[PDB]
Amino acid sequence: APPGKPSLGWGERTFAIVEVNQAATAYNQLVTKRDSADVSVTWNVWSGDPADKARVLLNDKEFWSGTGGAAGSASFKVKKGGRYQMVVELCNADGCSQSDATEIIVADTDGSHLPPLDYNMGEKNKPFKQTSGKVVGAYFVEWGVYPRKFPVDRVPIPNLTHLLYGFIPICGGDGINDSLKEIEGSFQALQRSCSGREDFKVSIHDPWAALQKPQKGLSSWNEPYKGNFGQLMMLKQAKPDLKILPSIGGWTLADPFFFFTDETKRRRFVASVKDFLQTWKFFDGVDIDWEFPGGKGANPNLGSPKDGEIYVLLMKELREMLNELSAETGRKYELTSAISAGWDKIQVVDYSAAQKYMDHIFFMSYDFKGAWSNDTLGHQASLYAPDWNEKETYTTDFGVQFLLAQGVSPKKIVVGVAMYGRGWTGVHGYKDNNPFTGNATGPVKGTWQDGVVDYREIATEIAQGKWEYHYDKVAQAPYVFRPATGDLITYDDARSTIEKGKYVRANKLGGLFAWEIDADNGDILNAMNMGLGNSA
Ligand SMILES: *[C@@H]1O[C@H](CO)[C@@H](O)[C@H](O)[C@H]1NC(C)=O
Ligand SMILES: *[C@@H]1O[C@H](CO)[C@@H](O)[C@H](O)[C@H]1NC(C)=O
Repeated sequence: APPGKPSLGWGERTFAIVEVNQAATAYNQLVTKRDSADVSVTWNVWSGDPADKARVLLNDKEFWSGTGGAAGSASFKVKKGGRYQMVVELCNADGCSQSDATEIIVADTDGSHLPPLDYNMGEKNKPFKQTSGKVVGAYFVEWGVYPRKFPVDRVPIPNLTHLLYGFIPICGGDGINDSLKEIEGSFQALQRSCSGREDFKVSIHDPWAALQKPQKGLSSWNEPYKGNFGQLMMLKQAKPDLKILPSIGGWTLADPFFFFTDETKRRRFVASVKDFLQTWKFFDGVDIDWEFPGGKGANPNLGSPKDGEIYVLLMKELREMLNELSAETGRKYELTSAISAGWDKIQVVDYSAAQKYMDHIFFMSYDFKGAWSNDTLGHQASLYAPDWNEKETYTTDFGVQFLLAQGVSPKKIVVGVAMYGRGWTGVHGYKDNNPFTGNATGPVKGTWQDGVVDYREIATEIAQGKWEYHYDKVAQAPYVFRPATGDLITYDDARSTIEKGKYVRANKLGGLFAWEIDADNGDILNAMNMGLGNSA
């Protein structure tokens, strides 16, 4: 005659290892990284021996032992998230009794409590299989969920191996992150998020988009993690082998890096990064987009020859930080970086020395030519130099060789692909029907900001005959031209992306990567894995 069947009393059945204040605007008030979740039960058997023994069972393995007996309560620690079956067991001299199981959710940024992401392969995306063994990466921007309507559930995930999340900002006010003042509302936004937080620690530029904004699958009022991070958690559960990296910096956010000559700040940075990774477990390492060591970035008042040395010390300590994290986590972390393809910026850093600590070098072989000049027109992301300009040194090919010349091993170089277009308007005074010899009166009409056009748009407008398509066979780069208004646009397409693929394969490079994922209709990513020799 075992004791009576226990009846649990209702308490909340959702707990969080990492807690998120779904109503905060600062980062310190937003997230609490805890080491374990506190789970509490309350049960009751009417008229029972209170000296009976009692156990709480999560998925039929024991988590708590006591007496309880009749009308009892138990609290305990759980260190790994998931969806559990909770049972309270009573025990006397004859046998045991169990209660009807109830499901609880221990949430963790692991994604353990979540189902796999439900993704979309819309548009011209065809499913591939990562048989190449080569890197196929793409950038996902944080702000892409507002007027772009590109949530994480729209990423064609079977066609990537790595995924870069842009961007992770670094705390700091006046002087430290002045580059954000160029973009409306951004500086004020970071300052809100970094309020009460020491400068030179990592944070989140937009807490709403990252963790609070309701997207597909995460609409509930009681979802601990939502937004982009929420869906990124659902992604590691769809494709566990898909590397998801956080990108720190970028063009308008790289300003604080120039202060890392200071031992004190660089150690505080690396520290906050370590916690950042423990706080957000779906990440698989660190990506550093310092633009650029030495200068020539957004801020004209920042830069130093000594920057090249601090770049090599930052990666040495970041690697060590990840090493002693692998120790504790038992996991592997990738350390990567997006560097310039300009030889004048490559010079500053000894990448042959930095490569010891790194895995992947995202060679930004794009943005060579743009609307920031009226009379220097050219190819933005061409492979080689054009016929009319043989001594062009800002090409994909030249930069790679220049980087290889340092002593960098080719397996670590990941060539960049442009999923967008840089353009001009009012091109005039050109010769031989070659618009690049002409000059422009301004930037072309842009998709979001003028001077930049999404490939999605370009491809559509070509099929409507609103453009003239030309392909430079020598430089391996397409462009479109409208003789009337004098509009000229540089970009990458299917053809040139394949040739970047052949180049990587022939020269035994690392693979390809694209900026940005939402500017594609599926044609360039397809060219990316056909060119790298993937399977369909
Ligand atoms: C291009 O030309 C227009 C008018 O000639 C001028 O307003 C603009 O500042 C120029 N842009 C650059 C980058 O020189
Ligand atoms: C374009 O601008 C440059 C500026 O130095 C000038 O030398 C050149 O003649 C211009 N080309 C035309 C076709 O006006």
